[PDB]
Amino acid sequence: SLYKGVYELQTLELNMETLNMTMPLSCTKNNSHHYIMVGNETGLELTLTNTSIINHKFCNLSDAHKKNLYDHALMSIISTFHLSIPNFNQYEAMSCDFNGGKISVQYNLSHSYAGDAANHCGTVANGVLQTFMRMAWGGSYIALDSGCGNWDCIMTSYQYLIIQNTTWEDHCQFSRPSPIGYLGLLSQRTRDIYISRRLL
Amino acid sequence: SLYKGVYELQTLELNMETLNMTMPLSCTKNNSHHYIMVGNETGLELTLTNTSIINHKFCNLSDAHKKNLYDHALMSIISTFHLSIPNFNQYEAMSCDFNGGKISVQYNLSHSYHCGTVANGVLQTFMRMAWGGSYIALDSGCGNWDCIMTSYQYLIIQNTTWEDHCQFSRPSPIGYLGLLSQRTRDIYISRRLL
Amino acid sequence: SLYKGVYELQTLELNMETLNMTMPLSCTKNNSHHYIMVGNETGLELTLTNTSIINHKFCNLSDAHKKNLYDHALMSIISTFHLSIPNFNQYEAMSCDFNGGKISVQYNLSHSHCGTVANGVLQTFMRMAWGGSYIALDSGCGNWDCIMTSYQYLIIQNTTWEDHCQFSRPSPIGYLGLLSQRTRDIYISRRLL
Amino acid sequence: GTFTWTLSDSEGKDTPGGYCLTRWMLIEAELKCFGNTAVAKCNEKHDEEFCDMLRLFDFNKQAIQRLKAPAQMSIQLINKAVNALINDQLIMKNHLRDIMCIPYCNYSKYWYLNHTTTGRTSLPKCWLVSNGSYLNETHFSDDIEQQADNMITEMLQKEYM
Amino acid sequence: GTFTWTLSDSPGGYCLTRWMLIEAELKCFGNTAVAKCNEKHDEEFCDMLRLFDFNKQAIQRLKAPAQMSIQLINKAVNALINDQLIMKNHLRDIMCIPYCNYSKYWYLNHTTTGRTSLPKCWLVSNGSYLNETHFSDDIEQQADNMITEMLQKEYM
Amino acid sequence: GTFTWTLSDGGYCLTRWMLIEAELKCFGNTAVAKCNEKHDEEFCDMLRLFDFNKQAIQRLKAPAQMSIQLINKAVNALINDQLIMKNHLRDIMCIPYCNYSKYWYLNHTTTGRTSLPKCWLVSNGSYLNETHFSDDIEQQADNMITEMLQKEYM
Ligand SMILES: *[C@@H]1O[C@H](CO)[C@@H](O[C@@H]2O[C@H](CO)[C@@H](O[C@@H]3O[C@H](CO[C@H]4O[C@H](CO)[C@@H](O)[C@H](O)[C@@H]4O)[C@@H](O)[C@H](O[C@H]4O[C@H](CO)[C@@H](O)[C@H](O)[C@@H]4O[C@H]4O[C@H](CO)[C@@H](O)[C@H](O)[C@@H]4O)[C@@H]3O)[C@H](O)[C@H]2NC(C)=O)[C@H](O)[C@H]1NC(C)=O
Ligand SMILES: *[C@@H]1O[C@H](CO)[C@@H](O[C@@H]2O[C@H](CO)[C@@H](O[C@@H]3O[C@H](CO[C@H]4O[C@H](CO)[C@@H](O)[C@H](O)[C@@H]4O)[C@@H](O)[C@H](O[C@H]4O[C@H](CO)[C@@H](O)[C@H](O)[C@@H]4O[C@H]4O[C@H](CO)[C@@H](O)[C@H](O)[C@@H]4O)[C@@H]3O)[C@H](O)[C@H]2NC(C)=O)[C@H](O)[C@H]1NC(C)=O
Ligand SMILES: *[C@@H]1O[C@H](CO)[C@@H](O[C@@H]2O[C@H](CO)[C@@H](O[C@@H]3O[C@H](CO[C@H]4O[C@H](CO)[C@@H](O)[C@H](O)[C@@H]4O)[C@@H](O)[C@H](O[C@H]4O[C@H](CO)[C@@H](O)[C@H](O)[C@@H]4O[C@H]4O[C@H](CO)[C@@H](O)[C@H](O)[C@@H]4O)[C@@H]3O)[C@H](O)[C@H]2NC(C)=O)[C@H](O)[C@H]1NC(C)=O
Ligand SMILES: *[C@@H]1O[C@H](CO)[C@@H](O[C@@H]2O[C@H](CO)[C@@H](O[C@@H]3O[C@H](CO)[C@@H](O)[C@H](O)[C@@H]3O)[C@H](O)[C@H]2NC(C)=O)[C@H](O)[C@H]1NC(C)=O
Ligand SMILES: *[C@@H]1O[C@H](CO)[C@@H](O[C@@H]2O[C@H](CO)[C@@H](O[C@@H]3O[C@H](CO)[C@@H](O)[C@H](O)[C@@H]3O)[C@H](O)[C@H]2NC(C)=O)[C@H](O)[C@H]1NC(C)=O
Ligand SMILES: *[C@@H]1O[C@H](CO)[C@@H](O[C@@H]2O[C@H](CO)[C@@H](O[C@@H]3O[C@H](CO)[C@@H](O)[C@H](O)[C@@H]3O)[C@H](O)[C@H]2NC(C)=O)[C@H](O)[C@H]1NC(C)=O
Ligand SMILES: *[C@@H]1O[C@H](CO)[C@@H](O[C@@H]2O[C@H](CO)[C@@H](O[C@@H]3O[C@H](CO)[C@@H](O)[C@H](O)[C@@H]3O)[C@H](O)[C@H]2NC(C)=O)[C@H](O)[C@H]1NC(C)=O
Ligand SMILES: *[C@@H]1O[C@H](CO[C@@H]2O[C@@H](C)[C@@H](O)[C@@H](O)[C@@H]2O)[C@@H](O[C@@H]2O[C@H](CO)[C@@H](O)[C@H](O)[C@H]2NC(C)=O)[C@H](O)[C@H]1NC(C)=O
Ligand SMILES: *[C@@H]1O[C@H](CO)[C@@H](O[C@@H]2O[C@H](CO)[C@@H](O)[C@H](O)[C@H]2NC(C)=O)[C@H](O)[C@H]1NC(C)=O
Ligand SMILES: *[C@@H]1O[C@H](CO)[C@@H](O[C@@H]2O[C@H](CO)[C@@H](O)[C@H](O)[C@H]2NC(C)=O)[C@H](O)[C@H]1NC(C)=O
Ligand SMILES: *[C@@H]1O[C@H](CO)[C@@H](O[C@@H]2O[C@H](CO)[C@@H](O)[C@H](O)[C@H]2NC(C)=O)[C@H](O)[C@H]1NC(C)=O
Ligand SMILES: *[C@@H]1O[C@H](CO)[C@@H](O[C@@H]2O[C@H](CO)[C@@H](O)[C@H](O)[C@H]2NC(C)=O)[C@H](O)[C@H]1NC(C)=O
Ligand SMILES: *[C@@H]1O[C@H](CO)[C@@H](O[C@@H]2O[C@H](CO)[C@@H](O)[C@H](O)[C@H]2NC(C)=O)[C@H](O)[C@H]1NC(C)=O
Ligand SMILES: *[C@@H]1O[C@H](CO)[C@@H](O[C@@H]2O[C@H](CO)[C@@H](O)[C@H](O)[C@H]2NC(C)=O)[C@H](O)[C@H]1NC(C)=O
Ligand SMILES: *[C@@H]1O[C@H](CO)[C@@H](O)[C@H](O[C@@H]2O[C@@H](C)[C@@H](O)[C@@H](O)[C@@H]2O)[C@H]1NC(C)=O
Ligand SMILES: *[C@@H]1O[C@H](CO)[C@@H](O)[C@H](O)[C@H]1NC(C)=O
Ligand SMILES: *[C@@H]1O[C@H](CO)[C@@H](O)[C@H](O)[C@H]1NC(C)=O
Repeated sequence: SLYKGVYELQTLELNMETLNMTMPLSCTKNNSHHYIMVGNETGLELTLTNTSIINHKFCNLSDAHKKNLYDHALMSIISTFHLSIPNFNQYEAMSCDFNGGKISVQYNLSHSYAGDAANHCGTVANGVLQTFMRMAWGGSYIALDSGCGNWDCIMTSYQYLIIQNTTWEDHCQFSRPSPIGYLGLLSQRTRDIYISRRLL
Repeated sequence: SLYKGVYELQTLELNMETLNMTMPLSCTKNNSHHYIMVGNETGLELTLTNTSIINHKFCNLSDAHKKNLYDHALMSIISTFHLSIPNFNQYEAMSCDFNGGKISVQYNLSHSYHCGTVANGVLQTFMRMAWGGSYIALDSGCGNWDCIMTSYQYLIIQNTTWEDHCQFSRPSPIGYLGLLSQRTRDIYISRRLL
Repeated sequence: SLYKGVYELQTLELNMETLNMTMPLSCTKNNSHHYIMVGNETGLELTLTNTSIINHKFCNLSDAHKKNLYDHALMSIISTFHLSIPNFNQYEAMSCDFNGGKISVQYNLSHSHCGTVANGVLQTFMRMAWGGSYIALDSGCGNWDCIMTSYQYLIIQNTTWEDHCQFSRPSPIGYLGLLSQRTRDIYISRRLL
Repeated sequence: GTFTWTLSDSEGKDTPGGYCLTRWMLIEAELKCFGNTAVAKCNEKHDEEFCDMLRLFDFNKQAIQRLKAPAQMSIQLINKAVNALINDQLIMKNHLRDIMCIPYCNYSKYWYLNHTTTGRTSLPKCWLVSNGSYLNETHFSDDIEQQADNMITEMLQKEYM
Repeated sequence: GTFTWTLSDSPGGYCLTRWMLIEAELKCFGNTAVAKCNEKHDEEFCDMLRLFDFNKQAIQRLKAPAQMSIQLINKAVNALINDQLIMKNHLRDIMCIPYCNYSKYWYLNHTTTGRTSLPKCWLVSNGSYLNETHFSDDIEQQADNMITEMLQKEYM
Repeated sequence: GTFTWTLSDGGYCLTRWMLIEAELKCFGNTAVAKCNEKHDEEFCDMLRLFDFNKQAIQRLKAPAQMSIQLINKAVNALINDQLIMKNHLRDIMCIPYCNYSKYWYLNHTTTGRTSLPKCWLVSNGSYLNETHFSDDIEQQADNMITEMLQKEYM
């Protein structure tokens, strides 16, 4: 590929794994399982599924904070993800279990009255999925009913987004690892939230 | 005129009305009325008055959220407006009514009476949300920042239908887009876990 | 000192004191005491000590806000400092007293050692009183995540104007530097927020 | 941080590096096309009110052509996209000038110089306002003259090559 | 806002080591290309150089923590990258137009001088990379840019 | 976003009250103009804070109660907060850094032309010796010569 007989077109592919020690890296394994890795020890597994693991409406996030048994690196990631969901209002949609320091967060992306006109451009999923799409951006589009051309009415066939702590393993089968998803969300978090109290 | 013998001075006025499809546009009707429009269907009415509409001290937001009903584009505008008020602490000064999905927010400016007070903070945000011609709203109008004040007693924000009310000034996206940046910059700590 | 036979090296030192009317200026007195001055009347004293003052677990911010007896410029500074702590999850660590419009804020640094409260509080301190903040630490540089000091408490109180700068000159940089990162490293504490 | 959106390809006849404002984008006016030597400045400077507006108009134009519309309008897209399009500190500059009684840009009106034999134009500058109305031509004649000399300088440099 | 981080100097330019590339040993870039990263706010390649250079300095100069910490990278993000390039590529993906996913870059290399252009991102579309015949306009623009620069070098 | 404030007053002068143990100092347009394009000059960011303060005092009514609300809004138009972060990072990593105090510049011996001041760096509680950054001083001297020659060639 020698252009004009003078300029060779050459390529470069970056190994972003060398960045694991200072910043989280995310990748896609397949349509339902996506990952965020931290260093060479841990990270989060983000699964789009039809099976719940939490079957209650408690979270007790404030208890987790007092006890301080969780890995701070992972709680930081969860906080960035949650605050990057635009217009979150349906608080019952999220439930969690931090028992023992383990991290487990479940969003219910199920939409009530689905057969009421399109009725699919304001539900939580329309958000949670947008946030997800960014967190695992290198390959997340494969998991959506429509990967692109639709920003506001994004839907998937999966009913729950479950985010759980996972040990480090090489799961980057669909896409390379990249720090970009996480880094992008850091400037979006809290930018578009609703007020729940007169004094925030 | 003609500059350097070769250039004609020419002007543009931008029709910012075509931006309604993507972003809120705000304008001024007169001294008491200002508007924020969304698309070609709805928007908020910003009124400076000497009368109340709400005669209580409640603002159940956690029932507006649970029930949806309200227009999300408009709730986002209300949240942007409120969070940008600097040093808001007098929570009793604001009351609201979101029953049925309607939007109604009332700010009491008499509550806090001179300079550096709550009413002035509320107006400083007002003056930016409806910036394109907002000068009409003040007792002074310039040369003052923490001493911005009006003779009016209440700032009332309500949902309306689309109607062309841009009589004092043209519509522009700038007020809203400007306030999106200093969204949480002046919020006081009230809860240690925050 | 003449460079290239053409230029003289000259110096300039800025007097940041003239900025007092528009923005807070902070400086260092010694290892235990640092200050933030506001206008030409008041400011905050930031002291690293082994003596507690509050001796209880309450922090009545909601009461302070309702009463509104505090100087707003100083409440703004306290809020900027507090929200800048990277991983603050120990509500018990910070106690306060705003009675009468007085400002008294105390942070407990005793549980130190990596990724702890003292680390987050000291990192915020390091920026708020950046001019000379390092002199109060066990390790001046080369350690970001496991920062320690021998002092058990960081106490911030309202004070008066006086020339409290001995180790470093007044500077707006600490405060201004914190404003852009003021809310960037916060844990979620509510499902809806 | 810093805007990243670039303008879409405006017309198939106009220089590709330029940009056209169609009739629907202007008040009481026909199509106005700015050349590439004017428009290119929108990829370099962070202090041009006109360029920030071009990006908002161009963004809107693309968003309504490439994305599926919801039944009800949403502003979620602009709340995220705006940072890539405009300098919010330019808005703040004009805000501060207003409170301090300094003439400022309210973004509704712009002016430019247009060469009478070539059709070459400057990038439009904002027409400033003060005391409830627009400033007179005289009042900013210094800026008009400076732009006229800047245009001459650029043309002479091009002729020199 | 804007980036400020200065990349550690190579005597001029910048070079990536073997562990930084996918099986490509080492690649060094000339100072005239690297220097453009101090002026541009729109180059995905330059932002990656800053994240990697940061990672290296943090590892070599700071005492390792007992456990990995994210505080340092969060503080440094804006100093190192233009976050609006993440937003840009996000917008391009949702609007169905080719965009940079940051893993692959391309550049032109003059065969008699060994000088290269600053790398541009290889874009993707329907889950895969575009063709030299799809972004041929950018390849040709880079060739023209290099030609102008080579001529200026000969002049100076 | 990025800075936008325009210094109000060509060139720019720092009055006696703005300097430690010094009289009025003035820089010309060639050096001042650099503050409108570069994002990494500590001197230029301070130059904007001083100019802002001067205008805010002259043009706005001062409230009886002290307030810092104006700067909380104005700050991002005035300074690069990532320049502050850069010097913070250099400090924690044991790399010489700018604490925005002392600056240096080169001053031409027959014309009085000056460079934009660069920050004098500090490390381990003190200013670095001139020798230690003499390479940057030498580079600036060549940069000044280069600009002067270009003007002569123009
Ligand atoms: C930007 O956009 C581009 C464009 O799409 C995207 O590039 C693609 O990245 C993926 C992920 O790296 C590449 O996928 C690889 O494909 C090879 C070949 O696949 C064929 O053969 C396998 C054999 O099993 C078949 O199943 C498959 O269907 C094909 O026929 C695979 O071999 C790769 O898998 C190995 O590497 C993985 C990651 O390390 C391992 O998890 C996996 O287990 C495999 O490991 C093997 O080697 C190990 C030692 O190295 C050994 O220990 C193991 O036991 C095992 O033997 C992988 O699936 C895809 O080809 C790229 N496509 C293009 C066009 O380039 C970028 O990823 C995207 N960037 C970002 C940041 O999003
Ligand atoms: C930046 O800052 C500038 C300066 O402050 C500001 O400019 C001003 O903008 C407003 C808004 O467009 C301009 O106001 C218009 O003025 C015309 C003319 O008014 C004069 O002439 C009439 C002649 O009969 C007199 O009666 C009048 O007293 C004045 O002397 C008005 O006609 C406009 O009103 C019509 O349009 C409105 C909607 O925009 C309607 O709501 C209104 O009812 C009127 O509609 C009628 O006519 C329509 C046809 O045009 C018809 O379709 C309707 O059915 C109906 O019959 C309006 O008041 C003002 O003049 C500008 N000032 C200057 C100095 O130029 C910018 O707006 C500001 N920009 C931003 C973004 O902030
Ligand atoms: C960026 O980084 C640099 C390098 O670290 C840092 O520079 C240092 O700043 C400090 C603060 O200004 C300088 O400290 C001053 O030093 C003089 C001289 O000290 C010698 O002489 C005294 C004599 O008593 C000895 O005790 C001392 O050990 C030394 O031998 C002192 O005189 C200064 O103290 C007086 O002024 C202070 C206020 O400015 C008062 O608080 C203090 O009590 C003293 O006041 C008395 O004298 C005044 C004379 O005018 C009088 O008016 C008062 O009423 C009273 O009687 C002070 O300690 C230090 O020397 C600088 N170091 C170097 C290498 O230059 C920058 O500050 C830092 N900048 C930023 C923005 O971060
Ligand atoms: C992320 O998930 C893993 C599990 O997939 C967690 O690992 C282990 O969790 C158990 C929960 O009870 C810990 O408790 C007990 O530890 C003793 C240690 O001797 C063991 O004998 C018991 O059988 C039981 O496992 C266990 O310590 C913990 N493993 C390690 C190495 O600590 C992991 O803790 C979760 N992440 C976080 C941050 O908690
Ligand atoms: C809100 O903004 C939209 C544009 O973003 C405004 O609608 C646009 O109006 C123009 C002029 O009426 C339309 O142009 C012409 O439409 C005819 C239709 O038959 C077509 O044949 C012409 O070739 C030309 O396209 C434009 O299409 C239309 N945009 C859309 C999406 O339909 C709208 O009026 C604004 N609303 C308010 C209240 O101002
Ligand atoms: C908006 O805020 C103002 C000020 O907070 C409220 O007005 C205040 O109303 C109280 C009564 O609720 C007045 O005090 C008492 O009034 C009775 C009247 O008969 C008098 O007998 C008592 O001795 C006592 O003065 C108070 O003076 C008055 N303050 C002001 C500045 O007007 C107002 O009601 C609020 N309105 C809304 C809609 O929230
Ligand atoms: C806080 O900072 C202000 C500066 O922002 C300091 O006040 C300034 O003090 C100087 C010297 O006293 C005043 O200069 C005056 O100039 C006129 C020129 O005609 C001359 O006639 C006067 O005799 C005097 O030299 C300057 O105007 C004044 N600035 C302001 C805004 O009032 C103040 O001293 C600092 N306070 C503390 C505690 O450091
Ligand atoms: C809105 O009310 C103000 C203030 O009026 C007083 O306080 C009210 C709450 C109510 O109790 C009134 O009866 C009181 O008179 C009006 O502004 C005042 O107007 C008078 C002349 O009538 C003048 O002497 C005062 O100086 C004005 N005060 C201020 C702060 O400017 C205002 O005009 C009323 N607005 C409207 C639209 O009627
Ligand atoms: C959150 O706290 C609530 C407390 O109301 C827990 O709910 C009950 O707790 C008591 C005492 O621990 C138990 O005996 C009940 O059986 C619990 N009920 C249920 C339905 O769980 C709740 O379990 C806590 N949830 C989490 C995730 O910690
Ligand atoms: C907001 O919600 C609270 C709680 O439902 C309302 O307060 C109650 O109002 C009803 C109807 O008047 C009374 O029967 C109750 O006794 C009130 N107390 C509570 C806490 O239940 C409040 O009225 C609502 N907001 C409004 C419209 O004021
Ligand atoms: C503000 O919004 C409300 C809610 O959309 C509008 O009121 C609704 O009007 C429809 C008309 O068919 C009724 O069916 C609903 O029951 C009404 N709901 C409520 C809560 O009132 C209201 O009209 C809007 N305001 C204005 C000025 O139009
Ligand atoms: C600061 O925190 C330490 C530890 O949380 C507190 O010290 C404890 O005091 C109790 C008695 O009340 C003792 O039984 C513990 O053994 C002490 N622990 C440690 C580590 O010293 C200390 O009192 C707190 N300071 C203040 C002012 O509340
Ligand atoms: C504050 O008090 C603590 C004790 O509660 C001091 O900590 C240690 O005290 C022993 C006394 O034998 C010393 O040998 C240790 O070296 C001290 N540890 C450290 C880290 O200093 C602590 O020094 C006191 N702090 C101050 C500032 O006086
Ligand atoms: C810190 O602020 C408090 C509150 O303003 C100051 O104490 C007040 O002083 C006035 C006299 O100037 C008395 O009339 C008040 O009764 C005092 N109130 C309280 C709560 O004590 C206090 O002096 C300030 N601190 C310093 C060092 O000056
Ligand atoms: C998850 O379970 C629900 C039942 O609660 C199914 O209805 C979902 O499948 C849906 O219908 C099928 C026929 C197909 O169109 C699918 O795309 C729809 O989402 C089921 N989803 C999955 C992934 O199994
Ligand atoms: C315009 O200037 C005059 C000067 O007398 C003043 O009375 C009037 O209120 C000013 N108008 C505006 C809109 O500020
Ligand atoms: C997807 O495929 C279609 C096939 O016609 C093509 O036109 C389009 O450009 C491709 N790109 C994207 C991002 O969808």
